[PDB]
Amino acid sequence: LDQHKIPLEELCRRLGTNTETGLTSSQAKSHLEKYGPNALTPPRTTPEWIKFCKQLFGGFQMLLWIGSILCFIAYTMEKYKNPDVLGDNLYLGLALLFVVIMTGCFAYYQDHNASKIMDSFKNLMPQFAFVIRDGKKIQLKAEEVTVGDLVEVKFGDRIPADIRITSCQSMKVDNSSLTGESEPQSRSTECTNDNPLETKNLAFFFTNTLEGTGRGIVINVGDDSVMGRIACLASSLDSGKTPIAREIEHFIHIITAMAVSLAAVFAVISFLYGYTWLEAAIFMIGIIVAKVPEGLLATVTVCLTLTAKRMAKKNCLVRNLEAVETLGSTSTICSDKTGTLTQNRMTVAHMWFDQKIVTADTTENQSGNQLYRGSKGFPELIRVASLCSRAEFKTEHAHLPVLKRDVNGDASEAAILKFAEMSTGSVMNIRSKQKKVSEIPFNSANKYQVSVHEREDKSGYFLVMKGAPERILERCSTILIDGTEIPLDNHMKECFNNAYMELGGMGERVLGFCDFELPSDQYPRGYVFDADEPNFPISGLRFVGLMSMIDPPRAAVPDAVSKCRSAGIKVIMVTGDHPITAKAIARQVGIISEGHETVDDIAARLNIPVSEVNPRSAQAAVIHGNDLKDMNSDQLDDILRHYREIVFARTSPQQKLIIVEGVQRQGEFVAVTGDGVNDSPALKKADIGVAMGIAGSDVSKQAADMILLDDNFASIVTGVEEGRLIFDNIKKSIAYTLTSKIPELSPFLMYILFDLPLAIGTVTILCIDLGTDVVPAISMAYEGPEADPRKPRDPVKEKLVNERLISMAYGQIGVMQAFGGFFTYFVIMGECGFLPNRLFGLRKWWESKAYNDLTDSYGQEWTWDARKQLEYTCHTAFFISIVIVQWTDLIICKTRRLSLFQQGMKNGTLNFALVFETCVAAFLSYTPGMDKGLRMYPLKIWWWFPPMPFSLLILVYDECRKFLMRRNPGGFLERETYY
Amino acid sequence: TFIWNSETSEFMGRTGVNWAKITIFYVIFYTLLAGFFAGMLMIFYQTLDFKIPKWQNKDSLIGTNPGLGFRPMPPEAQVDSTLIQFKHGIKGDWQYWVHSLTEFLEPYETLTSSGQEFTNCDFDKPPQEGKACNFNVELLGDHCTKENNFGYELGKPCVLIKLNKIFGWRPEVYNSSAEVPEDMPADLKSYIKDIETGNKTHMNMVWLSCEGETANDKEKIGTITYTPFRGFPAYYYPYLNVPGYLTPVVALQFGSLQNGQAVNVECKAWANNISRDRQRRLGSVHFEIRMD
Ligand code: ALF
Repeated sequence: LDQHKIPLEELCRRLGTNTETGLTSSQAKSHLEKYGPNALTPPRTTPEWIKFCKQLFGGFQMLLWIGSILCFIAYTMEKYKNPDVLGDNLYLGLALLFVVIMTGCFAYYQDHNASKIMDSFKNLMPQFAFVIRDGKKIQLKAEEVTVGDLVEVKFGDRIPADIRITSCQSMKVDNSSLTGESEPQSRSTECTNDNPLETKNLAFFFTNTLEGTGRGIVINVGDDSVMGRIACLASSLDSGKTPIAREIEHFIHIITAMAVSLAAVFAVISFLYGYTWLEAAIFMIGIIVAKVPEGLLATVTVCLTLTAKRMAKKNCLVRNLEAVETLGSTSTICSDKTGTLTQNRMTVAHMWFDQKIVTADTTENQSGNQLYRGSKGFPELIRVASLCSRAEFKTEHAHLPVLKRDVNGDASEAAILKFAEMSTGSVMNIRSKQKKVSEIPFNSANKYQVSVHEREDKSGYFLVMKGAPERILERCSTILIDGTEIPLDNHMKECFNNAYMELGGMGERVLGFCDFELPSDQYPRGYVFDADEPNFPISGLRFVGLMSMIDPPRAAVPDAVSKCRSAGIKVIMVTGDHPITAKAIARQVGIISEGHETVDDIAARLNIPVSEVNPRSAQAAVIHGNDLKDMNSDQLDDILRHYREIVFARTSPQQKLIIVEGVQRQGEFVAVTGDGVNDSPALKKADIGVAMGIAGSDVSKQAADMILLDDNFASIVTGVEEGRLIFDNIKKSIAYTLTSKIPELSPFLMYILFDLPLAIGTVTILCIDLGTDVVPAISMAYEGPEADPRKPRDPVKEKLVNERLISMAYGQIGVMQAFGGFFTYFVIMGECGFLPNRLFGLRKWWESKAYNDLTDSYGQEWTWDARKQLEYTCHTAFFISIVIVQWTDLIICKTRRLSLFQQGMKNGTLNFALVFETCVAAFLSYTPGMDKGLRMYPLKIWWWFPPMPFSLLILVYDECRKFLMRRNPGGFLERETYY
Repeated sequence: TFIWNSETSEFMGRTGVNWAKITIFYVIFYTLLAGFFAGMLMIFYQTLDFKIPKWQNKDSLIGTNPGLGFRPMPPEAQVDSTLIQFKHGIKGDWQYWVHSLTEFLEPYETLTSSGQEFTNCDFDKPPQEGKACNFNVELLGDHCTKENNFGYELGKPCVLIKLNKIFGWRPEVYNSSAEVPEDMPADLKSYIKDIETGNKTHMNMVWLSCEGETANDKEKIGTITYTPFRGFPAYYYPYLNVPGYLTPVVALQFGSLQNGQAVNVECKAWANNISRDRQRRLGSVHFEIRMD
C-alpha cells in the first residue's frame, strides 16, 4: 500500500474520486456492492454444545464409556438368563455414566474462555459527521461510507475510515489505538517517510482527532484498515494449549497408556483361563474402574479454582482458570512502556537552575524527596512556571487529589501546573495575588506564551515567556544565577547546550523558561499592550532555566522488574515509542542493568564504526521497528538468544505478534502485559495475557487472561510465586490420588492370577475416588511453600507427572497400601472361618450359587447369602483400610523435601479433611440402609485396627527417606525417588 | 523416531549400573515388604484357635440361619449349574452320580464299622462330649444303597440332603402341632400330627420338606419318599467341630419322574429359629433333576 506516497490525483484516478464532490450516489452504490464492510467482520464462533460434547470424550472418560456400556450389557445378560435378578449392574452402569458427565462438566468449566473481543469494540465510530458526496454534507450512518468518498472530519469525531489526508489546517490526531501513546500528532498533506504508519499524510480508522478539521479520501474500510486488520487478526488468534493443560493432556496420555495396556493384557489371560463372557465382562469393569481416577480431573479444576479465589483477593482477576498457573512456567515476559510500565502521566523529572540538575519526585503517592524547595532559583522559576498564561483545573473534580484532578491544555501545560500546585501548595493564591492582563497563545511556528502580570506592589509589569529552549536561547541576553542576573556569555551558551543535550539524553522533552521586568517609566500604570503588534521587548530576555518532562514509571514497577528478573524470568520491553524514550525508561525501571551498554553506546565510547564493534561486547538492545521489519526469523532468533535485555521500540501492533511468535520459537512460554488496542494481538497470542484494570482499554481487558484491577505491577511477582506454588501443590495431589490406584487394582489382579474371592467391590471403588479421597486431594491446594523453587527449576521446567512420580505412586508407597489392605481381608476371613490355605483356589465356587454349603477351614458350611455377606464386609474393610493407610499418605505427601516435624501440620483444610475422611467412611458403614446397593456393612470395632500398622510403616519409611535425600543431596536416592 | 540411544548406554531410562541399582533396590524393598507382611500374618496366626472359629454362631456373618445342600452335585467345570442328568437303564450315564454318592457316604460305613469315638445316639440319649453321634447307612433304607446302584438304575433316583453345620448352633423345634406355622405343606403337618400322637420324643427334630418350585413343577415331580426320618434329628446339631463328625442326611426318593422332563425342587427346613426365603435361599436349597 503506497497510496500515501502517490499524489492526490493518482489516487483520485485510481478510485474515480473528486477533490470537491468525491463520488455520486450511483458510484457510492457501486463501491458498496464491490465492498461494503466498513466495520470489523464478526468472528467465526463454535457453539457451546459442540465444545462441551467434544469435552465429554477423553482418556479418562472414553474408558468409562467402555466401562459404563459393559455393565449395561452385563445387566442384560443377567436379566434374560435370570428374570428375577436385582438391579446392581444397571445402577452401577448409570453411576459410571454420571461420572462421565460430571467430570465432562468439570473440564468444561476449566476451559471457559469468555472473550468476545469483537463485541468489545463497542466504541467504533457511531454518528458519522459529514460527507461531501453529491456536493452536500450528509450526517449519514456509521457504516455506509466507502472508498473513493470524501469525508469531513472535525474535532473529536473518531476519523470515519482510513483517509489519505487531502487538506487540513492545525490538524492533530491521536493514534493512541496504534502506538499506545496519546500525545497529539500534527498531520499534514505530505508523506514524511516510506512506512505508512509514520506519515502525517495518512489518517486512520481509530483516532479521536483532537483538533484540526481535515479532508481525506477513503483508501479502505474495514478488514483492510490498520485497525480493521488488527481486530480481525486479534479475533482469529488462539494461544493454543496452556502449559498446565499440556501437562494434564500428557498426564492423561500416560495413565491411559497403562490402563488400555493392562486391560488388553487381562482380556487375554482371562479368556485363556476359562472365564465365561459374563465373568470377563464383570471383571473388565473392575480393572478399568480402579485404574482410571474418577476424581482427579475434577480435583485439579477445583484446586485451580481455590487459588484463583485466593489470588483474586489481591485485586488480580482471572478470566481463564488454567491461566492462573502459566505465570509460573513463563520465562520471557514482554511488556509495554506507556500504560503498563509507566503512569501515562507526563510529569516533570529534572530541573535546570543555577547550573544544577536535580531529580523531581514522580511517584503517584508523592513519597519523593523535596530537597529542592530551598533553592534560590525555585521561587522565581515556579512563579514563571505558574504565571505563564497557565492552564486550569476542573471544578467538578476539585475534591480529588491534585494528581487525580483533570486539566484543560496540552500534556506539557498539564505537567507544569501539577508541579506548581504540588510545590507552592495552592497556586490559586498566586492567581489571587497576581492578576492577569495579557496573554499570547501557543502558535504553530513561534509557539510561545507571552503574558503580562501586574506587579504586586502595582509599580510595573511582569513578562512571562516559555518555549523551546533553542528558540529562546537567542531571545535571552541574561541568565539568572544564584538570584543574580548575569549576562549570557560564551560559557553560558556552551553550558546551556551541555545541559540541554544532556536533558534530551534521557529522552525527557524539555522547554525553557525566561522572564523580563518591564520598566515603570516606559510602561506605567494603565499602559495598553497590543497582541497583534507587540509593544514590549521580545528578545534579549532574562533566562531562568529549563523544565523537563518524561512519562515516569509507577512505584511498584522498579521492584517488580527486579524480582521478575531474579526468578529466572527475563523481561523484554516491547513498546511503540521512539528508541530514545524507550531506552531511558528501560534503564530506569531496571530492564537494562546499570553499566550495560548496547552497540551504539559502546561504539559511541570507542568513537569507532558500530558495525566493527563485536555484538557480544554489547548486552542490551534498542532494536528499532524499521530494523525489525526487514530482518527474517534467522537473525531475530539470534538477537533473542545472544542478548538478554532487549528493548524493542517503534513497533507496530503487527510487529508485537512477530516478537511473541519469535520468542515462542525457542520453546518458551511468553507473557504479555499491556493496556491498549495495539497490544491486543500480543495478549491473545501469548500463553498468558495480563492487562491493566484502570489504565487499560476495553479491548485489552476482554482479550486478556488476567486483569490487574489495582494496576499494581508488583502483582505479577506474586502471580509468579502463586503460579509456581499451585503447580507443585497440584503435583502433590496427583502423587496422592495415584497411590490409591494399586490398592484398588490389586484385588482384581489377585482375583485372576490366583483364585481368591474378590476383596474390593467396584461400587466400593467409586466411594474412594469420588468420595473420601476428594477433600484431602482438594486440601493440597492450601499447602504452603517449602524452601524456594527459584533456583531449582526456575520456570518450572519439568513435567507434571514423570517416572519418579509413577515409581513412587504405582511403586513403593502404593504397594504398601495394597499389602495393608489385604492384611485386613485375610484377618476377617481367617477370623470368620476361611483360613488362607482354603482361600486360594476358591474363586469358582465362591461366586457360584450352585454351592449352598461351601466349607471353611473349621468344617462349617456357608450359604450363598452368608458367603456374599462376608465378602461385602471385607469389601467395606478394604475400603476403610485404604482410607486408613491414606491418612499417612496425605501427611507424607504434604511435604516433598522437608520432614514433617519441620513443616508442621498447619493446613486447616488438611486437618479437617482427615476428620472428613474418617467420618464419611464411618457414616457410610455404620448406618442402616447402605447395605442395599452400596454393599456396605457394619464392621466390628476391632476390624479398624489391622491396617493401622501399615499406616505407620509408610510414614516411617517416607520420613526416613526424606532425611536420607535431604542428606546426601543429589544422592541417587533423590535421583530416583524425588518426584 | 526410535530415539533409542543405545550407543550411549541409556536403556530407555538409565545406564547399566543405574538399572542394576534400581533393580537391587526394588528387590530388597519387596523382600522386606513381604517379610513384614508375613510377620504380621504370623502374629495374627498365633492368636487363632485352629479347632474353634474366632467368631462363632451369631457373632459371625454365618448367623443362626442354616441352609440345606443336595449332595450328588454337578460335575466339576459345571459349578454354575445345579442339574443332575442321567439316562435310566443299563446303557446309561448313571456312573458319575452313583460314584459321587458312593464317595460321599464313604465315612458313614468305614469309620462307623469301628466307631471308637462314635456313639449310638438316640432321641432320649444325649451325646457324650467330644463324641460325634453315629449315622448308620442302613438307616437310609435299602434303595439308597450302592448295591442297587444308589437307585440311578431303575429310573428312581434318590438324592441326599444335609443341613449346614453352623458352629455352636442350637436348633429349636416346635413343641406342638399348633405351634407349627402356616405355609408348611399339608403332608408335613399330617406327619407332625402322626409323630405327636405316637412317640412324643421323635417330635424333637428339624423337619424337611421338598416341593417343586414352579407351579407346574408341583405336579411334574410326583411323590417323594423320605426314606430316613422326614427331617434331620435334633441330637447332632450342637456341632462344636467334633473330630470325625458325620452330618445327618435325609435321603429323598423320586418314585415317579416323567422321562425327558425337567423338575426344579426346593427343600426347606422347618424350625422356629430358621427363616425361609425363595430369593436368598435362606433355610432352603434348590436343585434341578431331569431324567431321560
Ligand atoms: F506503550 Al504501548 F502499545 F501502549 F507501546
